[PDB]
Amino acid sequence: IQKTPQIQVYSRHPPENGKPNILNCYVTQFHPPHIEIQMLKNGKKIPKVEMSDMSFSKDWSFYILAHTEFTPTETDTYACRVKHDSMAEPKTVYWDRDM
Amino acid sequence: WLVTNGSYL
Amino acid sequence: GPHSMRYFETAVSRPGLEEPRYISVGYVDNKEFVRFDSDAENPRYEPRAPWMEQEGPEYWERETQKAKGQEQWFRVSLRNLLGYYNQSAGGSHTLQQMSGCDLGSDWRLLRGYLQFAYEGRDYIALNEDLKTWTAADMAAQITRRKWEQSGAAEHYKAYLEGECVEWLHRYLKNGNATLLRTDSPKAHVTHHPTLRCWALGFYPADITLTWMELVETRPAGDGTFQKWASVVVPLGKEQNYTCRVYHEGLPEPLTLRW
Repeated sequence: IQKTPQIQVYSRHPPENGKPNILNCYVTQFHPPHIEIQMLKNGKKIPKVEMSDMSFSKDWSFYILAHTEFTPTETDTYACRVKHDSMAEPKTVYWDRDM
Repeated sequence: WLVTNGSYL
Repeated sequence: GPHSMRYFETAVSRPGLEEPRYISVGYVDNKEFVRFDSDAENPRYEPRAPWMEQEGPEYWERETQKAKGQEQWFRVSLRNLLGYYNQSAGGSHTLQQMSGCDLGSDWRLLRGYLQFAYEGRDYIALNEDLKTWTAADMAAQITRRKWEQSGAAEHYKAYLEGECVEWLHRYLKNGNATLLRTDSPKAHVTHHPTLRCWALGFYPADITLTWMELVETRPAGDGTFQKWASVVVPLGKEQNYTCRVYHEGLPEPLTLRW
């Protein structure tokens, strides 16, 4: 059977408005390994998003880290979008900048 | 150093 | 203290294709030092740690050829599991393996590990005696009978008391400096409408934050990690709690408040 992904979305460095940073979508605890991840800005997909290399954990579930550069502002919203067979439809996760 | 598997499953 | 080496292998069958995807990852003390992935145009075993570039060409050629042999081994074993479980090759299936060894405080072999999972669930595992197998279900019992008849356990026990300990001793000598490193976390506290303690930039991942909600430890991408833990304060009472962070990189545990 299949394990549904858990998702965290966060910057590598504490966000400053206007300062170049990196957005992380950290996806864990899932199975089967095949998964599709996207990054969104004001509802719009970001190209070039780099996947990490995939690993799995002691309990056998898979994980992976997607990251793309970004420049936070006071207004734009950011989010991560995960498609996986354990879910009848993809899951989107807003980027909260103090989470 | 990677182990080499024996008999197949 | 102890030390360990592990290899995490993954094969995924691809419908209508002969070759599954095969990924193999090495770990010394839970830190990735090598990786192979059949997805590359010219797949080759590769160092993931600075200290692994001390090894010469025969090493990487040999590990590469071994990995192609393991890709074939998983392709066979996948075909067999379709029969044990009466599945169709039209579907994608997943086989995983964990192998390696833990050295005790005396650097002698403490425990060997060899275990397999199918569809992400335990299938068969070599026991602590490196002699007997534990099978997870009726299908794995087929494999266990097979491996008893073939004496496969001996092959593995030889590797585990063999090459595993040797090469681990050498990976420890090579990786010494890097592997002992600790980056101390940098911490601070934020207020919300709820106070939050941030530990950022720390390695290794083991850390304790104590004031409450908390998030699983997360990679920053840069070789360090992050965590936070928070409370809901009584909105008028400030300095509602003190935040302590204990991590083996800190000269002393930190203490913070908003």
